[PDB]
Amino acid sequence: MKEKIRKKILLAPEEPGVYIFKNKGVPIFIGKAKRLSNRLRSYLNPQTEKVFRIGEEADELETIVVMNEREAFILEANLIKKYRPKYNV
Ligand SMILES: [Mn+2]
Ligand SMILES: [Mn+2]
Ligand SMILES: [Mn+2]
Repeated sequence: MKEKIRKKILLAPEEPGVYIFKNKGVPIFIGKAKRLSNRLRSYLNPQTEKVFRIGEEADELETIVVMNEREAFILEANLIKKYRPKYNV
């Protein structure tokens, strides 16, 4: 994983949000979190091959802090629909 992505993961707040792993400007995986800190840190110790791939292929990680879990829900759904990232099913 790129050092800047690791750094961004470790600095992420304990707040609800949506995250977007990207490569060459293109979203490759979108997810949401009740706590960005907790969810993103899971990427450092991959429990699945897919999680490994996402963190290795990404050259950028964007995070969007949101008001609450209801917002995370709809923002995530909307962004997935818009971008249809590689790793989202
Ligand atoms: Mn999701
Ligand atoms: Mn960007
Ligand atoms: Mn709420």
